[PDB]
Amino acid sequence: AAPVTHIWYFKGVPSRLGYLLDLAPKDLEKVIYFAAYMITFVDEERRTRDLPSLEAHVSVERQQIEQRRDSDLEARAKKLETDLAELEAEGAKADVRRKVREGAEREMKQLRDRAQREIDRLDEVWNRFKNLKVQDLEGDELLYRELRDRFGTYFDGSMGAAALQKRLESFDLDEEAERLREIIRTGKGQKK
Amino acid sequence: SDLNDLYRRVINRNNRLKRLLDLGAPEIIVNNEKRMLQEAVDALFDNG
Amino acid sequence: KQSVTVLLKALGWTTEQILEEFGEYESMRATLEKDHTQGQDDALLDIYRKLRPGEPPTREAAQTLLENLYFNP
Amino acid sequence: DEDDAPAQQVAAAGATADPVKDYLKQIGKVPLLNAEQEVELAKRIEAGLFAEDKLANSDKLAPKLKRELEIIAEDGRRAKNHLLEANLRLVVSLAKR
Repeated sequence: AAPVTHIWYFKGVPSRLGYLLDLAPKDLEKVIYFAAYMITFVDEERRTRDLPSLEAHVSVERQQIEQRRDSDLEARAKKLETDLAELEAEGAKADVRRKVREGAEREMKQLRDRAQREIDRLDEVWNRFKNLKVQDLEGDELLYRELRDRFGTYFDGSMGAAALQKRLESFDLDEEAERLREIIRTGKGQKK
Repeated sequence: SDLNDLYRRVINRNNRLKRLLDLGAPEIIVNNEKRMLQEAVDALFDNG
Repeated sequence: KQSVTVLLKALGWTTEQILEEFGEYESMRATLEKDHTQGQDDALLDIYRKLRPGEPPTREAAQTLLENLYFNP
Repeated sequence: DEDDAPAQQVAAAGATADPVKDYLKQIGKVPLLNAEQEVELAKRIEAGLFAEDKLANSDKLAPKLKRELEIIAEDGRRAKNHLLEANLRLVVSLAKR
């Protein structure tokens, strides 16, 4: 029902597997045994043609966090002002205002730390779009879902032996040989 | 002979995969079957 | 591969008491300063990651494993 | 204090070459269901069931409303898979025996 891959041709010495697709054996173990994704195909032309539209969608999306950050911080600023003032009018103990403000700023730090998580994750998903070259392994399953859900019809991704079958279908082996010959003609070190 | 046992496993796991694909099943469950099917074929051609 | 100081630190022995017993043998003192990790809680979770990768560290779960692996009867 | 946080993320993306270990890992963290939660999930199954039933009928329904029924039908599919993935831990317990 589902294609599989010969144990002989992969999972052996590298004179037989050969790095025919430029992938490490650790990389192969992850993709064909369903532990990491591969981008079997990218619509690199589409991405260029519609680029401002996707740029427009992310930019307005970026605006919302800033508006939300402004209001949560404003509530944070109001929260610090209110609890210190109310405690000091009562004057129940020596340092009611200092202890709760210490508690209040700890809450601000947790909110600020959360703000770092949301912006950086958003930053991280955007930069993986810009490096959407084929045969790119993608370890984090959660990150792949964010790529897949936010945008389809541009990157095609898969998992397992079916993904490898697609990669070999899209292979242009004559051109790979030419670039490999050029490296042999002009190359140095272990790279040759 | 041991080939019968190894052929039995790949037939069993392939058959169950058809059942799982036929009805609506999640990604987690179908992936595990595809993983086990791949492992079964590996054992048949070169065990170990 | 892992060091001995992280093993001892995984046990209840702290850095201060460790050095009195082993201050006359430079191998453990050299290992101690080169060992960047410090603290009983820190050492326990680190070895959990090395021995059984794949799961988040849990304070109780890390502690029972060391009891389970060796000291359990 | 962000010491534990980098360790947990790099430990989520591990190899786990053993098949049995990988499946247990695969189950991961999914929310175990208390009484009120799982009964509410069952509500959305039959809600989604009646939605696709009317869609399965040949008589014409409005297009915008049809998408709303599709939303209920899609949610019924989501509610089914949510229930199964939560209860995956149970079946592994009985498999031990």
